Amino acid sequence: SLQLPWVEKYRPQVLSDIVGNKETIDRLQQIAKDGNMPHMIISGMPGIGKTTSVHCLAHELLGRSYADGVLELNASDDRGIDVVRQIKHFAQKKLHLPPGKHKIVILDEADSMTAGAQQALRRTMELYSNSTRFAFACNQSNKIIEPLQSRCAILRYSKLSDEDVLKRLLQIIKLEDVKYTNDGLEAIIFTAEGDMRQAINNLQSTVAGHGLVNADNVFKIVDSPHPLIVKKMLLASNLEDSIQILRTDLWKKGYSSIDIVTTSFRVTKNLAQVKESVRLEMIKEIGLTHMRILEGVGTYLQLASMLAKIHKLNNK
Amino acid sequence: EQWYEKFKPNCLEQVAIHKRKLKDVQEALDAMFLPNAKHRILLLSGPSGCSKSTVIKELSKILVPKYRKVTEFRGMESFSEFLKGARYLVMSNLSLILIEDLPNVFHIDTRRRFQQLILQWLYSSEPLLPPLVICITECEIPENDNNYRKFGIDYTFSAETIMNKEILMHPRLKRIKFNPINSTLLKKHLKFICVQNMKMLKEKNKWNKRQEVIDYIAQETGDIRSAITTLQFWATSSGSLPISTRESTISYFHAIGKVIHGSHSTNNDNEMINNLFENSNNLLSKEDFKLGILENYNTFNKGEFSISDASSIVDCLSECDNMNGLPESNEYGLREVRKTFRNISKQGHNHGTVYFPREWKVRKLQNSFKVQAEDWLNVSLYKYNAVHSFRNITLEFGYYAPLIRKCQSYKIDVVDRIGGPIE
Amino acid sequence: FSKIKLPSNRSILEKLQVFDGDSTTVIDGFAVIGFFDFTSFDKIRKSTKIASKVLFRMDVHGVLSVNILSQPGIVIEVCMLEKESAQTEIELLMET
Amino acid sequence: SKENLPWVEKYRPETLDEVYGQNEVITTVRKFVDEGKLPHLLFYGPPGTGKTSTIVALAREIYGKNYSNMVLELNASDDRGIDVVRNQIKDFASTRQIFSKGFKLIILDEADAMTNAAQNALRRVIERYTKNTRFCVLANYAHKLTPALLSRCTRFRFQPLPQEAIERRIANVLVHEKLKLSPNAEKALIELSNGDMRRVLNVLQSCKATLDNPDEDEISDDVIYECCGAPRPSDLKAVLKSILEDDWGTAHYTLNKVRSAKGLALIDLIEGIVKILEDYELQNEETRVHLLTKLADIEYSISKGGNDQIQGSAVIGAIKASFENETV
Amino acid sequence: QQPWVEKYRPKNLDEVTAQDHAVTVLKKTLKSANLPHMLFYGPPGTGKTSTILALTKELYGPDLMKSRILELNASDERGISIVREKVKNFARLTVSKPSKHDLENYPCPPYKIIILDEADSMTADAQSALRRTMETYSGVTRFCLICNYVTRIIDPLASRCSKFRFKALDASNAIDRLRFISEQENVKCDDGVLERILDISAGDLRRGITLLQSASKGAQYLGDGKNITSTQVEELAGVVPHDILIEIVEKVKSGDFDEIKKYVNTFMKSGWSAASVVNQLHEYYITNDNFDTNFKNQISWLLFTTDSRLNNGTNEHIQLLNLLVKISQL
Amino acid sequence: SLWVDKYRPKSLNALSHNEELTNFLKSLSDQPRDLPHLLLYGPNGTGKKTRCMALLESIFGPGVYRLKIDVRQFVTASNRKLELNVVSSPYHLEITPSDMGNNDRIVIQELLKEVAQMEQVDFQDLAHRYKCVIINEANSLTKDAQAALRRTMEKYSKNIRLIMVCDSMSPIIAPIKSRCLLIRCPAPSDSEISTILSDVVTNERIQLETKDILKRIAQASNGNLRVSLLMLESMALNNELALKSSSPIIKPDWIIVIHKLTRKIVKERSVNSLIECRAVLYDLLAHCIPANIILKELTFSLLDVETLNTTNKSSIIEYSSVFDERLSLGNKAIFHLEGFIAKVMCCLD
DNA sequence: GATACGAATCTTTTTCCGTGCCGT
DNA sequence: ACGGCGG
DNA sequence: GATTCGTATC
Ligand SMILES: Nc1ncnc2c1ncn2[C@@H]1O[C@H](COP(=O)(O)OP(=O)(O)OP(O)(O)=S)[C@@H](O)[C@H]1O
Ligand SMILES: Nc1ncnc2c1ncn2[C@@H]1O[C@H](COP(=O)(O)OP(=O)(O)OP(O)(O)=S)[C@@H](O)[C@H]1O
Ligand SMILES: Nc1ncnc2c1ncn2[C@@H]1O[C@H](COP(=O)(O)OP(=O)(O)OP(O)(O)=S)[C@@H](O)[C@H]1O
Ligand SMILES: Nc1ncnc2c1ncn2[C@@H]1O[C@H](COP(=O)(O)OP(=O)(O)OP(O)(O)=S)[C@@H](O)[C@H]1O
Ligand SMILES: Nc1ncnc2c1ncn2[C@@H]1O[C@H](COP(=O)(O)OP(=O)(O)O)[C@@H](O)[C@H]1O
Ligand SMILES: [Mg+2]
Ligand SMILES: [Mg+2]
Ligand SMILES: [Mg+2]
Ligand SMILES: [Mg+2]
Repeated sequence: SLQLPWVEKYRPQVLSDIVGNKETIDRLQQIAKDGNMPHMIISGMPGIGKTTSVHCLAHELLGRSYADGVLELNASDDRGIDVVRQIKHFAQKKLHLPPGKHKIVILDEADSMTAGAQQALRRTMELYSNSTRFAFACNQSNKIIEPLQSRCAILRYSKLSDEDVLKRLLQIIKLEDVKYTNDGLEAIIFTAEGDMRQAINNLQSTVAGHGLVNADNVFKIVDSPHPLIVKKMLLASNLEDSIQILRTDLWKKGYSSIDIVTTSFRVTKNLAQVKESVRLEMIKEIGLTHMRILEGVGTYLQLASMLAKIHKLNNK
Repeated sequence: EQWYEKFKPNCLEQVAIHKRKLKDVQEALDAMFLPNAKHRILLLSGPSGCSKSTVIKELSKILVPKYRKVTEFRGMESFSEFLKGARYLVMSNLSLILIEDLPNVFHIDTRRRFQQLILQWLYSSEPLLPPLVICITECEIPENDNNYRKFGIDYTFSAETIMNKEILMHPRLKRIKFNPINSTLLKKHLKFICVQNMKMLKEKNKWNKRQEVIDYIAQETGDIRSAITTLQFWATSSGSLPISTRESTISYFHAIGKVIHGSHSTNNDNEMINNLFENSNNLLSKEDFKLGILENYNTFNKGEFSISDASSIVDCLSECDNMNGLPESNEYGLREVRKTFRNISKQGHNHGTVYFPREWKVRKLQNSFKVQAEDWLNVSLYKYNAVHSFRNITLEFGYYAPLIRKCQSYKIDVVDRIGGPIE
Repeated sequence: FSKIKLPSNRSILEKLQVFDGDSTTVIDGFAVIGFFDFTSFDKIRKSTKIASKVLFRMDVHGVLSVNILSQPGIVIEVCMLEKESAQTEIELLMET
Repeated sequence: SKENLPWVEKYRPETLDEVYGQNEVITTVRKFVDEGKLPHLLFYGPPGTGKTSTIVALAREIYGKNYSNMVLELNASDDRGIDVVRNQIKDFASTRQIFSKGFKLIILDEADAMTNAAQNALRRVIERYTKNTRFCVLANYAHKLTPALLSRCTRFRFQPLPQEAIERRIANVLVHEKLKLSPNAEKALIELSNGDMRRVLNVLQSCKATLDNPDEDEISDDVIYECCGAPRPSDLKAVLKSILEDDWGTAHYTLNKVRSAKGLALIDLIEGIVKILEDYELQNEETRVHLLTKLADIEYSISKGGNDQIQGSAVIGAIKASFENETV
Repeated sequence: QQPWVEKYRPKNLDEVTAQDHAVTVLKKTLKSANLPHMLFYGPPGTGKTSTILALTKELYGPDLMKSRILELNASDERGISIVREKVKNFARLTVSKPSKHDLENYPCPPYKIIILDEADSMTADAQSALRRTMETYSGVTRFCLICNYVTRIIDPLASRCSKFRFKALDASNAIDRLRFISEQENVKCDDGVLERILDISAGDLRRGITLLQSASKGAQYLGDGKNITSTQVEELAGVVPHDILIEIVEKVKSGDFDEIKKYVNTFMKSGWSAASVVNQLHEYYITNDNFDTNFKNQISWLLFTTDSRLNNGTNEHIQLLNLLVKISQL
Repeated sequence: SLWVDKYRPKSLNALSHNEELTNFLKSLSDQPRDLPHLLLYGPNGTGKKTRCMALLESIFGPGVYRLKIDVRQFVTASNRKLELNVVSSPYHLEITPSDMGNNDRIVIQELLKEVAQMEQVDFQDLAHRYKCVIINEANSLTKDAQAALRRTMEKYSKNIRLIMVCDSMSPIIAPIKSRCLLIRCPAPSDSEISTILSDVVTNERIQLETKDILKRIAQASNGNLRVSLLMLESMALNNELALKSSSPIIKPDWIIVIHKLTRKIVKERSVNSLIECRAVLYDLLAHCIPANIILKELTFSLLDVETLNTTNKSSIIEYSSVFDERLSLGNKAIFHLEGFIAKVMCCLD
């Protein structure tokens, strides 16, 4: 009842412990030292270090004034236009910072903010740009209005590679003196799919359940990403194997039919080595199956029929 | 401070604006500073960072001390009190009032108050008024948190939706739309900034490789402020940090043209479609887009393509219309349209011009027809104890009843085809 | 950072006694700090409006027990939980 | 008290011992409980697999008599909008746990019905007060949950219950109700359940009610098929054989007689025939495509109603058509 | 008085014909107190509402029903808000104290029943907001869901509700009830009648009793004291006469498109229903021995497609003409 | 008044175009106390509403034709104030829920439920005991107002009865049809329409020259009595109180527009022709003409062209069925109305 | 003198922001 | 006791 | 994104 989960127990506290985005992290460290941090928008996918890097930047920049300098607002807090009109008193506040240092307003999850709040944030960013700076962190940069993106320097975080995931996993393991093998860590990375948080959670679960991180123990409690099983099912040559996947690896494993249909839609959108006519025909068949599922017929026969139609439009 | 704040223009010649647009704005502004000037408002609309207000500030720093400051608003009736005191800025107080700050227009009540107060400004009987200028930035408003309102100002933040037709059409209101900064001006100015930072860029050893980024930036964004911010970020950097600039939204007709003809940037249909859905799903998820596709797929080759292709396109559109509002429906329809037009496309085609669907006109005419039929029904109910269903009014009486009620008059009642004639 | 200090006189503050988490050993020079959400703290305002004397008690587990007696009248017992949690700021503001 | 409750609620597990079928997840969560650290869990699986039971028994082995002051359970029956997340959950997480049993627990049952705004706001409540609280998310459809929420939650998949677990739990229910079940009846029950405990318990309750003398009277397969109204295996095989070999008139007569013998519906016959067809060794591979497409269309139409006599003839025609390309 | 459907409604569970697999279970519930959550699904007019009303009457009685029964149907709003407040509050209510008369005459189980009739029309969110309401308060409140299409009930809710399928009432299981109604309404009929009524009324006793009521009304009006013949019931139902069907099929055999077009044009003026003529064509074409296997295989799918299109609410002239043209070109 | 209303039969004995149906209606009205819910279905304009009013007169005596209009207002799920015309009679009620659109659910759940809840007992009360409500255009109920009627007219049938007039019973759900008695109203033969027109001209002065022109009216009306009388008055007004054999059979403007569309489709089959067809279809839809009727008339005008072979006509009817099904399960009609035309001229080429 | 470029035109019917009681 | 603090 | 008109410039 005293231990913290490894996700939060090993959250980086300095910019040097943030794997991945080598160039972006180096730039962030340079901003931390030089100062004069511009307005920034940090996008990317979950589990890459968009908030563990903005918090580390604010720490290493403000330092001792990290209590009167970092006004953190997120989706869990109310962020209406009225709040943006807490963000004005904080900007008007005068604090004696070291030369080159500015106050930071970390608006985590800025993609969920209302548009009135953003239209007022523009006013605050325009009138008080010389004293405070804004650090937007989001998952999709398009959700921030263009006038706000105009005043900010956009930094896009890419997916974390297998090497930057392996390096951090090795650090955490050496700190936690757990036992592993190469295949087990490879499986953990494979199931992570570019997610550091999911990799840490899977490693923690494997250590707790069994203790030794090998392929069998990892795969008996962590499942291989089902988008990849959907892709394997949709690229089968003959219908036997496709239906076989649909049954064994998707139906008897407990996945819902609607989940399979949605995953198939995304897989088809991102599928390669398939003609455009074939792709759009498969999209149409998947849409019809989605319609049938949403109307109530959530049966395995509908999915089997969808796979049969996909094979029929593939072979011709 | 920041390059977009330290290298700000000090004169109009440093302003990144086209010559013709500059001339139009200058002549309009000077005409608005005349004792009795036909135009009372100057509504500047355009994308973000198009020197919409930069040019206005420079121009009011010359025009104001010639016939007499910019007095910018600070955003329920607070704007009323502001404008209640924004009319005394008469001669000896002539200070071009700029309303770049828009009182919250996402709220129905104060949006209507904004519109109905600017109308009172337009119809004011005061003999002397200050030059009123409103800057509106056209920016598509992202997809909200399940907002089921899905109103007009919940899709696009544009002048048309903030103001009402009367406001935008008032004879005393002049509208000058603004265009994204052309690459010529962008390179010309991003190089002036570099000959002012050639010192650091030299010691950084990037002064040599400066025109490469000056051109890539000039080709990636029309936003001058975003261009300068990206230049500052690249110059102060050390390594090969990727050059990323802000992302702009395509237009409705731009999206239609991309679906029909394609894009030169990408010769891949799948990638282009996926990117259009990712960045623009606030328009590709509206039925008006499919109606536009149906209305404008005949503008390819001026309508000189096979009938089988047209039949396939319309059949697919009809099929996807019965797929509900599912995401797969649009992804199928647009993909099929693009495939069909890709196979038939060649060189030598003088493509036509696209147009907005006329469905709104049909709906307005339907409403007019309903209004016509209702009068007939109640007249009959009070003068002939006659109840007739609207279906029979639209199929039989709409044509026979007025013909008889007019011919009998030929020798209170309707004498013309209910809802106008069929053409 | 606003402060409302209750007086030390015996008519307003009849008795203040600080213990070492055992309600038996009284010590001086040490302060007990309670971080409470004012949404919950305002729930006793309507009860204090008719209160003659109010008794405040808190233990180390972070539970504040407001006892209100009215004039026989009605007895009101309010139990309030403490937040997770500025402490040094509190100490520095009240030493000042 | 607990003798007038439905068997689905009377036999709800109270400890992690009584949760069968899901072994790996139970072992892992028991080790997590003993080690004293519990991460943010996410339970996923088909309905009636034992997710709510598992989490509740875990929160009873983690708290005890204070399972009512340490656990905040919110489900679809309660409003869980943005205001609810911002106020009730936030105030439950911020407050202290009176030191009782370490961290507090928040169980979000049926989180797939939660709006995206609430799930997005819950992201910074999960990872801020993780030092005091642990969130558990129960859902049947993972596509309705934001990817960020899935990122910060440990995913445990509840598989459909295997045959062995169903057999063990059926034996428990039988002993506790003084009932006898034949092996064939048990086979039929475990097969009709489709990896569902609730269906098993409901069908067993109906079987007990069907028997004249609940004690001394056994539940044969005939009783199960009568109460649940499902076709016998022999009936499906006979209908299929008549369709495959006999002519149109004989096949139609046999189908009608089979359906009228026990009032069998058409959808259950379609499913039973579909399984046998799935097992077949087809050699043309267009037989399979035609079978699946036509029978899915027939099933959808049945789902919307219509002439129940046109649909049976449609089924016979679809089968004969598809099984004419086999000989091609 | 009242229509024979609202006059011969089963008052107890012994009057519910043709459904013993469920009525037996519900009767065994009377002695016990472990009534589960019930999901009644089946074809229209099969007796689900009558069965549940009879069970409620037998369990509680007229006095305790007003306090221990809540019925919600499609005639009242049942949105997410209503589900989350009104149904939840009624489930949370305490079981009212039965009177001495009630305890001495009726079993008075220690729970209440919430009857949600026409549950197929409820949205998925409203049905999802029911799961824990049923589960948490299962010991003080019971739920009954009535629907015609079980697919419109979400899987989580169908899992917690015991499934009782109500069989279609054909001439082999509802003949006794219709005979009883006839002998108790003094309706004279020929041999073969009261079976043709149940054949025309495919799995519906409500319509097989309304048809009998109309036939009796007409027979009493004519006033010759003669029995009711099969022809009269057929005509009243809306069944196409055999001669018109023979003419239709001869025109189809001819093949001419314009002849079929004009016969269908003159046939649609008679007002015949497309579903009835499609069904009669189905019977003729499938049960005949003058057609080959391939012809029947193709026509079964053709009739199926036409019926599916008709069930969607489409023009019957376009669908009937297309079906007949297709049958003419096979 | 119009000759359709001036000569409207106002009693059960005045009906003269179907005698088996009149005998059935008399049998129903002989004992009005156990009258079930009735659903009158048949071709448009055969006299279904006239037969219903005659039956209501026969059950409630004279008094049902004295109609007066009541303005009744509701509000949708949100704050959308709505209005519905309610023409009422001292013994019966008539509403048209289709006139309010997709929100007929609130109308059915409020107005009908309120009338069905009131017992009507007047000091220990067939006549002014139960109530008759006529649902005009029962086909246009959006699959949900029909769900709210299943219990309204089954539980409160003691004090209310329902008699709905619908042309065709395909869009009516099975539960609604199950609870009601189906009454079929066949279209009159050409001889009966000719006889009715002869009676009208005998009571009028149209000064017929031959009684083979009334037969032409009957044949051109396709069994529609209201249309037949409308043409009779039309010609008997445009051609004066005189109807020569050369007099022109007047047809509705939208019909001749559809015929012109058909001729254009047959003649020109090209993308620009398709755009002009779309323009004409938009013009037709601007007159609130239902799209299913447009498709039906276009299909049956295409099938009337003598220059098309059997294969072209079969393809046309198949496309018509497919696109009618699409139109039924759709939101925007223009897509399907355009797809049908495009396929038609892709097949004729 | 070629041409790249640029401007105009191609348009509209669940969650959150605003207006009775005490003092003189 | 009177003034101030739905779209 | 397409066409058409109109510059500006090399
Ligand atoms: N670059 C990184 N190096 C090491 N650990 C990382 C990195 N990025 C994330 N983590 C781990 O992920 C957890 C913190 O997650 P975050 O970085 O805040 O995720 P995120 O990028 O903000 O995604 P969202 O927007 O919150 S869904 C901790 O367990 C960190 O150890
Ligand atoms: N050469 C230049 N010409 C014009 N503006 C310049 C130039 N160099 C820097 N700038 C700055 O770029 C910014 C452009 O701002 P504006 O376009 O006037 O505002 P805007 O059009 O409203 O953009 P939005 O939509 O508000 S983000 C100003 O801060 C200018 O000072
Ligand atoms: N593994 C199991 N062992 C014993 N009984 C079980 C098991 N799983 C389910 N049950 C029974 O099935 C009932 C319903 O299962 P629950 O766990 O309450 O719901 P669930 O499995 O989470 O499915 P959903 O997603 O909530 S509809 C329980 O009350 C038990 O009686
Ligand atoms: N088994 C039965 N025995 C006797 N009468 C029956 C039986 N089933 C149906 N009926 C009669 O059918 C009529 C209506 O039955 P209900 O059960 O109320 O309708 P229903 O089964 O709910 O069909 P719905 O409401 O359209 S789903 C009544 O007149 C009943 O008397
Ligand atoms: N038996 C009849 N005798 C004379 N006219 C009739 C008869 N039946 C119908 N009509 C005429 O038909 C017209 C329209 O009938 P209507 O009630 O609209 O039929 P429907 O209800 O099927 O549309 C009426 O104005 C009426 O004069
Ligand atoms: Mg984050
Ligand atoms: Mg500006
Ligand atoms: Mg559960
Ligand atoms: Mg019912």
